[PDB]
Amino acid sequence: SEVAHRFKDLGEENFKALVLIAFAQYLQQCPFEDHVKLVNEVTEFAKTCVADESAENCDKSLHTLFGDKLCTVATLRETYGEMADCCAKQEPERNECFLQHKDDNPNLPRLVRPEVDVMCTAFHDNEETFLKKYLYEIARRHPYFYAPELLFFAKRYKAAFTECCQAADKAACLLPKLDELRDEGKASSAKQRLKCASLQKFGERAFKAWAVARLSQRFPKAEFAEVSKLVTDLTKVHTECCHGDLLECADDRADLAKYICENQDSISSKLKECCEKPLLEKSHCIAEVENDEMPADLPSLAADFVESKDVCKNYAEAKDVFLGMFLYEYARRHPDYSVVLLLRLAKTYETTLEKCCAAADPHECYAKVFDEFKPLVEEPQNLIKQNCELFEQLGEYKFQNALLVRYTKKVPQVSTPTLVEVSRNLGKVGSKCCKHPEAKRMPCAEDYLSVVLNQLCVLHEKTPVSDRVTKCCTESLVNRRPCFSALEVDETYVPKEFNAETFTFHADICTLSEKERQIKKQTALVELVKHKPKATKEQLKAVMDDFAAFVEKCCKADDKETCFAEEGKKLVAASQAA
Repeated sequence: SEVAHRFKDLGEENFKALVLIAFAQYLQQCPFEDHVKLVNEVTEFAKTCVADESAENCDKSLHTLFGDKLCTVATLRETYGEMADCCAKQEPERNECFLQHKDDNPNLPRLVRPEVDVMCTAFHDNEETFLKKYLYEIARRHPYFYAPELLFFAKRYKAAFTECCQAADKAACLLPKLDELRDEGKASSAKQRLKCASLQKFGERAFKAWAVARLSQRFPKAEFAEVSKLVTDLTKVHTECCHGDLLECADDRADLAKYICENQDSISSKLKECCEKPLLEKSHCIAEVENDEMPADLPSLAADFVESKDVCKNYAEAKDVFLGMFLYEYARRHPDYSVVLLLRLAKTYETTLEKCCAAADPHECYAKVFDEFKPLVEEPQNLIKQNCELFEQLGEYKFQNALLVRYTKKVPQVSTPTLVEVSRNLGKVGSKCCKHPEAKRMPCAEDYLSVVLNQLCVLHEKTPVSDRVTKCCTESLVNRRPCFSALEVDETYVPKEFNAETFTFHADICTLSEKERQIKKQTALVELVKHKPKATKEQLKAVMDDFAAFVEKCCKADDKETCFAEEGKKLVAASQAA
């Protein structure tokens, strides 16, 4: 009985919660009330199996058990159209179908929060319903959210209400908290989506190369054999979470945090503090801990990789143990390199041995490898330096606007909502990393730039619209940033004159947050470019500044919705002239 094992291993709470999460990630347009019943049924069942492994269907696989329950409510397509054919197939084809249908941008009501009183009352009335509704809303909206991490966020989301609702000034204790969570929740999600996309589009070898590089940078004192073992379990952990196997994903992540801690001294010295912490805090911690100190006396790489006369022999025997070895050794000595740079170096190195290990004499052509690593190394450093300086000058908001323009000219076919969401996120690179010494910059930035660009890749894949996007996205994971950076203004672009209907800001824009208000402005700016790309100098930066005044002004003219509309009527003409 697999459901019995898992239910035992995890405990009625986390079992029950990850079930809710798996269904919500599968049937996103499905009502909370419907999911609660299905989890209750799946649970009452699990229990019969814990009491008797030989009972009715206790020998069944989780996916089988799970889809029959989902299918009791999916084959009513007047509610969920497409999700009805998956229930016509059977395992393992049905799950494969379900996964294939996860939506990255569901067409769901923007979730808004009630006043603090509203929320704190509800919370006290029934914190379980209150907390179930949270897992659910976050789950259906982020279909690839690392299940285990979601249980952590839920722990913290609970302690905010428990604590802040007692407080004297609740609204003040609480508000900043929901904001940190909401923000770091999105970040976790973006990062997990990149791991799944590695696996699913590019393959397990791809993910492995990244985990090897990554961990090696984090545990430079660990041995290759050690690091390899961790990479093997890490991978398994994500495969499961990325394929819908969340109860098992969690169960194995729990075991890996344990192994890690148990072999603490052979892995890293910064771990001790994590290993004291409760289960969910320990795994999050370990997952995000800083890099250990590098070994005092480590040799020169060149000696075993490009000096030893047995490089080709050693390469050929087992190429994949050797190649990961190089990456390990190279990674651990350079925590100053973005992980995507490191992988670009291995890849070079590899194709370099393909060509040299067959030529007359190997020693003379690969003798130059680190020469070829050079330009690969400067380009990123020179881009971050260039994008960082601009940031200090413009400031976040205008740094994004500059990037909005830059990417909007690049990939003009892309949806505006998308160009806005991705560019705002790209613009947030300046604030996370420029505030680091020239050393820490590359890994913070480049890698971060990779988690965002994948966000674009997935959002555009849904409704493919621009070849170049698909090109840069599909061609190679490791080269996505360079691909997009090397792209230039699309001269193939066919503009859409000017819509009267979409440059009309309304008075209700004065009741929205200053964030949303910036999104309305930026949306229009994207639309400006989608009309006049040809000649867009500083003049654009100017045309935008009017609307800022236009909103600020008309938001306070004590008008009858007049000046807001009517100024727009005259100003839309002005902008057209530009």
